[PDB]
Amino acid sequence: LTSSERIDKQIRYILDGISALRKENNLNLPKMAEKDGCFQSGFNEETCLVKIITGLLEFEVYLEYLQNRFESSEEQARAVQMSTKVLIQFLQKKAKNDAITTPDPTTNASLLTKLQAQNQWLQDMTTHLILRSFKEFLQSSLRALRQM
Amino acid sequence: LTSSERIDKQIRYILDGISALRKENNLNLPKMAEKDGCFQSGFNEETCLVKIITGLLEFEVYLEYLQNRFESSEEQARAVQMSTKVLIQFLQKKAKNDAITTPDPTTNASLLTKLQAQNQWLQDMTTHLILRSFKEFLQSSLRALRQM
Amino acid sequence: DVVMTQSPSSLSASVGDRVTITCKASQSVSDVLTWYQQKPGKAPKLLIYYASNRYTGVPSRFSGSGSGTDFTLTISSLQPEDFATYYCQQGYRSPYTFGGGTKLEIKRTVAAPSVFIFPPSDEQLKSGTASVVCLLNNFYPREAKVQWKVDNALQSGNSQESVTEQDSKDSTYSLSSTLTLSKADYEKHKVYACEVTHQGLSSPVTKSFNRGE
Amino acid sequence: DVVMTQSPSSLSASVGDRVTITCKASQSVSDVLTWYQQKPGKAPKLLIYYASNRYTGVPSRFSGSGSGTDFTLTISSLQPEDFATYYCQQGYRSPYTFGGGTKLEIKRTVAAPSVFIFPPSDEQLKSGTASVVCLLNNFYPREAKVQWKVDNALQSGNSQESVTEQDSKDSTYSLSSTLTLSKADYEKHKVYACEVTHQGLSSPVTKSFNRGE
Amino acid sequence: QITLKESGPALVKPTQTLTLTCTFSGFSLSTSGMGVGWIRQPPGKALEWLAHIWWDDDKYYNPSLKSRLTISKDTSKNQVVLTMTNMDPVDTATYYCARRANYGTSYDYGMDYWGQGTLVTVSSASTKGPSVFPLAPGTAALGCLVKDYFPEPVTVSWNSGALTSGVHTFPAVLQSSGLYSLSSVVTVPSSSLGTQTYICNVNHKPSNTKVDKKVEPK
Amino acid sequence: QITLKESGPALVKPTQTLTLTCTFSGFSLSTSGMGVGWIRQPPGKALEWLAHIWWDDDKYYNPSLKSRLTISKDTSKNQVVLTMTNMDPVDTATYYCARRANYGTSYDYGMDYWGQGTLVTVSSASTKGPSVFPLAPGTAALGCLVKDYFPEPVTVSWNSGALTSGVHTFPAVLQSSGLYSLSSVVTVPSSSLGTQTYICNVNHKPSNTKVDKKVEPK
Ligand SMILES: [Mg+2]
Ligand SMILES: [Mg+2]
Repeated sequence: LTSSERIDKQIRYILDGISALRKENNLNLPKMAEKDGCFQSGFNEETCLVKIITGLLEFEVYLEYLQNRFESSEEQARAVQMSTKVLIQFLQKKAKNDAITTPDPTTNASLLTKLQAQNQWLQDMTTHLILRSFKEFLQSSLRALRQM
Repeated sequence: LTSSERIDKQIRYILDGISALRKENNLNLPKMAEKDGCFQSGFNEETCLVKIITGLLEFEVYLEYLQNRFESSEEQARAVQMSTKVLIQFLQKKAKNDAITTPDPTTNASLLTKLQAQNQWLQDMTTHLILRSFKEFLQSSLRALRQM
Repeated sequence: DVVMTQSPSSLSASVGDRVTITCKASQSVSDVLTWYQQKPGKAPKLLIYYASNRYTGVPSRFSGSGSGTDFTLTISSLQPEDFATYYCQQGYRSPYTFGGGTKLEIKRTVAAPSVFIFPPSDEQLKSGTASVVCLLNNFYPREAKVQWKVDNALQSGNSQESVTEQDSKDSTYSLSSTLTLSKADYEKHKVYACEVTHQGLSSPVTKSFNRGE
Repeated sequence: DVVMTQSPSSLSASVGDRVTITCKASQSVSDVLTWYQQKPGKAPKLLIYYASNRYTGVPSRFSGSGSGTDFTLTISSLQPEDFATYYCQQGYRSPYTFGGGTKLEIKRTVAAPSVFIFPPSDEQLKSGTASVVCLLNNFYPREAKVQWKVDNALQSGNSQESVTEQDSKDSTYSLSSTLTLSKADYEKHKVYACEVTHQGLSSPVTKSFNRGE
Repeated sequence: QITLKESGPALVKPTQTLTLTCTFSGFSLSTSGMGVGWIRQPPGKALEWLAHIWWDDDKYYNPSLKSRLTISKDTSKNQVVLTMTNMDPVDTATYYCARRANYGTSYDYGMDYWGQGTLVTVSSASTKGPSVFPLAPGTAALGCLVKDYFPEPVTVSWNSGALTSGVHTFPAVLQSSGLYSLSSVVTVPSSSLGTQTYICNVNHKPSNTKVDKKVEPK
Repeated sequence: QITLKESGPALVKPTQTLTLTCTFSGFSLSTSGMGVGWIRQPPGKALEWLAHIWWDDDKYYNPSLKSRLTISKDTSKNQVVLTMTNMDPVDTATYYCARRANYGTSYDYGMDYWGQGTLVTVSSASTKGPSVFPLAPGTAALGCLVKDYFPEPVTVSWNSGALTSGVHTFPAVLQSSGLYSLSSVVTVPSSSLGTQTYICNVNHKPSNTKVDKKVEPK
């Protein structure tokens, strides 16, 4: 590839990843203006490139913010995963009387491969559905648990 | 605390985390039915607890799926962060002619503290706005970059 | 299944004073307790949720505390705006039982009532009966008595009292003693007087209008 | 700024055959190239995007390839449904220039035309002029000629031909040779014949109707 | 905007069906953790929780009244209905419906949104509209008298709500005759008696009665 | 459903303004990476890209025609307008508008959605409606003749679209008189001539002319 081709495919890679993430506050984020020279109404091959490199560097701050937000969600999901595991030990300890079903570890492995095999719209939808069904299940359980 | 109180506060902790994450496919997710004994129409202190422990264990599979999805988004955001850094080196190397502005590292540290200090609705909104402004900025830049 | 009990059932304090209202539970409801403020007739207003967490918009002078079975609502510097009945509800298990409620009254300097009398109307007289109304506006304390005199004859069984709830603008009360007679009784006599006995008076002040005024 | 050139400008192949259409660029457009399929009159239909990636719904027999300045569209097993003109467009930089287009024709066994003639209508005769139409339905190849005879006199400058685009149902064509005369010319003669010269015939077949039929 | 409003009769005969309807707006009863409850308050008494229905139709009741209580919902019209049959005079009260939201979370505020409340009187006495009379005298008060009506309540506005300053409206007193009576007065300056117009707007919804009377002295 | 439809005159006088309007539905032109372009095709010729407008109003043109080209958009009515002034007979063509979406991503399909296209004839000759005549004869064909009209095009339906089998509609041929002429025939069995009704529906939108003629033999 050449210079303009590596630029094109590198930007195409970044743009695809942004769409994968997307599924009052008066903040100043870099935008493209007419005087910046990136328009046909005054196209400057150098003035535009100065604005591009400047805007991306001024955008690089908010990219670190996004990684902190998505890491917080990763730490959030891992916390719900472990807090449920403790909730199992709490309930079985209070029971102490066991007709208990435990899922098959290899059946779960076959399901996780199938859940992640479908495309991104189905997986974003699956993530959307799992959250609602589990919260509704806990609210129904907690209500009956408080009646004791 | 007592037995029923530790159950209540542990579930309250899990339910809060699920709402923090929430901002065709025919999947079988555990639900609460009338015969399960968790309703007033037939309330069984033991039959309900058997369904609770069973449903949560059968839910524990889909909790591992959620952690894989949010980790994928964390790896996705970190990839956009590093791919932009390479895009800077690509553009400056093609320029080679420098009236370049580089942001202040401590000014960015003051902003990141303020961006994360606001509540979750503002931060989910800020995450929403940063993604749109950066993709629109790249599409405007790439268009002018292809005209060269 | 659950019984909530409040103490005291009534309370009276001054402006700028501190108020303490307690609520006990027959069995532990954890911290899942909710306090409400109720003005007369109007629907309750949310104050504290989860025992010690404050609902949006509630002034900082309201503060709840406690867990398990002992709970307490505290008003730091009492304003006359806080005149209401305060209730206690557990949200842990059904039934979501309320407490008995605590009626909060505001104290103030003794105020003498502004007394005026209205005669029976022309339209009411041109009908079945007649009614004479004695108005007592803006007084404290609420304790007051009204006697009616017809040609200097004290009456009985012919009048009823109606009192407003405490006017939170100035912590005062108002009375409406309505004397109901027949049209023949209003014509058989001439003088009609209202005798007001209140703490803010040095003597039982009497007001009166005549039949031909 | 950018010039796209396609070769060949026309192509004819059989059913089940393979078709190769190439497109060159005056300057590199990376892999940002897009092929379109256009039926006669209708708007183009998207086939390939990004040189080698197939648009949704396109059959697997369509496959593009190339990058930079050399690009190629390939139809594996040709069906008669693929009769169209195929265009080449670069989306890299403005102007988003198209190619010249490649007209794809389908081959088939030589078919003799089904010839029928229509006389001038009653309403057209009861007006300015008259028109005789010679219909030639479902023949191949498209190459054909039609001569008109009026009382055994060959005509010239009085007729025009209209041909349908290739009927993708069976790869055939149809002709409409319309002979236009005046009302006085149609009355001055009696016999009107159409002479069809086509490859599917052993002899130039002639059809005819008379004035009184 | 979240709105819950109760609808029902202001008067029910003894041993006759009472049907209350709570219509809400601003939230969906199909939302996880959402619920609507019923709470009543006899005149001047403490609150008593009656019933509750959750998003999953798991209905709950006060154990003392479950025999005559049937609650049901219609999430397509945003309606919760509580039905009391064989009504007794002991169960005369202001009936509220309240919203319970986010049940298990740290945002379980409780009954955070309530309706105005519907006053339900239980008696075989018929509905009667009121009779209104004016009351006329640096201040001499005025007002007007709303007498002989059934059942409670009424609404007394002054100058169509333009006059709210210095208004003392007295609660109704149940006469021994069985009908209610109240008065509404305004503390006015004696200067504006000949300038402003003082008219009271009496509205008794249980009978669709609306009366206006002008106050003038003599 | 994504729909783009062109609207404009079918006939423009020389040195007179041509105003084309593309109205779309199913997407917003304010979306990042979205754009609408204009492409024309002279009769039987190759395609020529004309203009393009992006979401951020960064308009682009073909360099050869920019002098007479002005494109503009209205995102509140979903309209893109391309204006050509001082029209010449060389610029007679079918004018398409197309959608360009997801510009920089791997989903930049190109002009993935097009409109039907508007045939624009440039001539001082006036608009004329057509004249329709029937054509009548184990098969003997039938049809009807649409002659002397201007400008192109027309629409010929058979039995209101109920008859599409065996239909061969011929393209118009420009007579030396300056008016167009075409014919539309149906390959019918000689068995159904006395059973089914064969009527052609001729529609010439440039003149709002609609003609129906029944086909019968003799
Ligand atoms: Mg980490
Ligand atoms: Mg990791």
